[PDB]
Amino acid sequence: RTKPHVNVGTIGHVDHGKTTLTAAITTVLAKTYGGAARAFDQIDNAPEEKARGITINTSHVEYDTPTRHYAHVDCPGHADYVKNMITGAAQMDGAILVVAATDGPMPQTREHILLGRQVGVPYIIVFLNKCDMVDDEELLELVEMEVRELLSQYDFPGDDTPIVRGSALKALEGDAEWEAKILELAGFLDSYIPEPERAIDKPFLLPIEDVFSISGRGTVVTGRVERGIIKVGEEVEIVGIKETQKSTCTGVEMFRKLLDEGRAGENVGVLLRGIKREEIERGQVLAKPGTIKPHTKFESEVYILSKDEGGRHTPFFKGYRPQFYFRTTDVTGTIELPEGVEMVMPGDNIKMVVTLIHPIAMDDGLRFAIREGGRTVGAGVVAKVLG
Ligand SMILES: Nc1nc2c(ncn2[C@@H]2O[C@H](COP(=O)(O)OP(=O)(O)O)[C@@H](O)[C@H]2O)c(=O)[nH]1
Ligand SMILES: [Mg+2]
Repeated sequence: RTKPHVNVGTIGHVDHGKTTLTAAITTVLAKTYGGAARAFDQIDNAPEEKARGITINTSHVEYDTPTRHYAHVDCPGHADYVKNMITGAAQMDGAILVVAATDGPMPQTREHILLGRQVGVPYIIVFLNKCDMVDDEELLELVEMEVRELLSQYDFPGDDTPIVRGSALKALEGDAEWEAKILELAGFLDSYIPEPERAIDKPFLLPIEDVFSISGRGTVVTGRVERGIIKVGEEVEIVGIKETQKSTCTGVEMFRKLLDEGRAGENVGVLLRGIKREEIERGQVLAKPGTIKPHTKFESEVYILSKDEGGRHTPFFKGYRPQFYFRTTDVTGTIELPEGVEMVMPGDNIKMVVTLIHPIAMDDGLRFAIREGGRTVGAGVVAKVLG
């Protein structure tokens, strides 16, 4: 502990070598700075996992650089990556997009990019692979344009992005000329990836779960400080639902123990000055003053479960009106489907425009669930906010 910890993963097109790279990384690193070398298969045969209520196939691996310690995840199929990205089951302070030099960019390449940004993947590094299969100076540089430029197409610094050329293969077999790229690749994670923003540091915030009124000199709302800190005296905004209202944090108690400040991650009951129980309700949230606005219309990438996992058994259509759980509650919304799209089948993902009846404190990257009679039928992340 203190050894900086970073969470990464290999994204990219199928067979482009995400997994093959993953391997090479631990190995190359084990041999060099000591550690544990992992076998392709132990990685290709991915166990499942259950997050937010779904089933993904994910392999978790570890390896260390000097200064840092990395947490790494590599998926089997695009979907796993899809689900994982949208849910966030596995976090990614950066991503190792994997591109083969024999195919150039591919649909999925795009997709994963598309998602990463949409989902708050802050940083992404690139390993041009299978370079062993290509000896064409000129060809390579074309790819970098194809890329640095596709990259910029989705709001990432294409012209400022690292691109490690290599052969995840040769390096896995033991061809030293090639290992250094894993090394070159590694170094980048260390220098290029800024240690993340911590939760406690991030802006203060708290989803209101319950609301009471004791004594009779101020009210008490409960819920988990999702982020930032809250110091008694720092005012707050109660955003969501009805017009926003202001107040001041008068008391912090966690199990009858009187305290002076709430930290991201703790469950607390905050005492507010001059606000009534009828002026506050679940769904709303305690947030540093001005750190978030409420909306009703938003663009989001969404996934509908299957029958096997427990989701709807049929498709749904426009004018569909399910519910959307946000941290603490459900809100009915109207669905708009991309041009072309006419019905969503269970097991599909679609960028879909939802329209809620009430306002909800929100910002891009938020994840929600979709439900029916309180049953979960899908999940999403607010890609972009509109209204
Ligand atoms: N020639 C060559 N083949 C490679 C290299 N890296 C991976 N491959 C091959 O590419 C295929 C797919 O690689 P893989 O890592 O499984 O891609 P994935 O489907 O994204 O996981 C495998 O059969 C590997 O042997 C490389 O550096 N050179
Ligand atoms: Mg694979």
